[PDB]
Amino acid sequence: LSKDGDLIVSMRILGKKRTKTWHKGTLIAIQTVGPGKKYKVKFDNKGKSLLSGNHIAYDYHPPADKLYVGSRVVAKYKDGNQVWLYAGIVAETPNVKNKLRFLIFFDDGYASYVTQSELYPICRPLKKTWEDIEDISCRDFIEEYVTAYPNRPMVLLKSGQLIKTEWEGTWWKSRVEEVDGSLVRILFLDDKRCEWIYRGSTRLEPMFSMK
Amino acid sequence: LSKDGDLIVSMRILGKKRTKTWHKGTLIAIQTVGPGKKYKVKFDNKGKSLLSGNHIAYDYHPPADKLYVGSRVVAKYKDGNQVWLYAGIVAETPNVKNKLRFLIFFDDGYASYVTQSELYPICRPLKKTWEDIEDISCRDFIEEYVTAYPNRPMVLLKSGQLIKTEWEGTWWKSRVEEVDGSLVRILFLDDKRCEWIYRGSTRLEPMFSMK
Ligand SMILES: CN1C[C@H](Nc2nc3cc[nH]c3c(=O)n2C)C[C@H](c2ccccc2)C1
Ligand SMILES: CN1C[C@H](Nc2nc3cc[nH]c3c(=O)n2C)C[C@H](c2ccccc2)C1
Repeated sequence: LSKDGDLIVSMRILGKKRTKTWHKGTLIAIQTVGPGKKYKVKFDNKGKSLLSGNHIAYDYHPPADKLYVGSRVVAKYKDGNQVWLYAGIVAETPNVKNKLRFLIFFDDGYASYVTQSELYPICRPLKKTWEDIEDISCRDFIEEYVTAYPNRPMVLLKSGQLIKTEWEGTWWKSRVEEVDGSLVRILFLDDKRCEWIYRGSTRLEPMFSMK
Repeated sequence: LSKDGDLIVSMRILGKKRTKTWHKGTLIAIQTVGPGKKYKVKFDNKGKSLLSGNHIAYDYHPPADKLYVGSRVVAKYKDGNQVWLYAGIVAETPNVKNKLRFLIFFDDGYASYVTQSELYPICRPLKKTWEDIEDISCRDFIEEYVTAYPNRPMVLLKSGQLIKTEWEGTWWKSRVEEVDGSLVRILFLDDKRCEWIYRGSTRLEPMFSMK
């Protein structure tokens, strides 16, 4: 083979490394594997991988109209000075409440608002898009979320409010610093760490109790 | 069965999640699979996994006089405020030149110096400790390094030195800001990012060019 749909050897493409971050390279071969095909990527950053269609993504930003709740995407994550690419699911499309942004639920349970220009469409997602989410607890939340979807139980929080927030099986004293749409920035008082958290997460005590 | 050496059911343990970070939990079972045992971990946070012995670690910091170049460990990784647990290989043990710290080569190719109180020992490492490193470029680097060991080819670098440093397939104009033992802090100029890098890495042009 040399083409499969719009996947064509020598094209630029994004590929998921075994580390779970995604990296730019070139599609150097396509390979038939039984019923379907696999896609061989040579990474700009030196390695090579033979990948299924749901572990590559196009090197362009999608049009924010083909994005729906449940869409499989790769999104930029800004860990301070570095920027990484990581997979997730579109949880919210742009609107007035979220200030015309996309809410992304990443495959490791993190959540963040991003713009169309920080997103890449996965080439061949699965029919049920959450089924290649490796972490089972995250996969299950996504499946419940997308299935209930328009239903989205959240907790009302106000800046300064004192609550307990879960982290690593412990409940910690914390304070609400800020609310941005469906997220809340939480300050943990013991170690002064901050963390953005979906307002429907049971890690927030008022959400834990409501349930 | 409920015992295997000092792996005993109801003990506290660290287990490796499918996201590649490690989390505290409880050993709730031991299961025979093929020729060996797997270990069922219920995580403090949420979730359960049936893990092989090299994907669990003890809850305590190891006796410094038990750690060697090649030891398979879990180390604390500090993103400023956040702390994660991530698997790696001891590349150096404490000495005068490294300010009595352990140098850790993590499984995703990062390197940092840590103290004994930031380490946890993997319960059942492979005979060749690198053989469960998933990223093949990192694996091959660590095999060569551990196999070559007291041989430690590095480049010498001075504060202020201008060099090219690789990042994602591109060589960027950069500067040596700091030397700390076997690591150097590089300032990428085009976009101002700082990054710690092992002085034996071929991402440093002088090393890439060493012959
Ligand atoms: C998306 N994902 C975000 C992770 N960061 C994060 N995950 C959770 C989950 C709950 N809370 C937090 C939280 O606060 N943070 C900061 C870091 C991760 C990463 C993987 C590999 C290389 C660099 C980065 C990428
Ligand atoms: C050890 N590993 C380090 C990664 N960070 C990193 N890796 C490389 C590789 C070359 N250069 C850098 C570099 O500069 N950084 C900052 C982040 C990663 C992580 C995974 C999941 C959740 C939070 C964190 C842990």
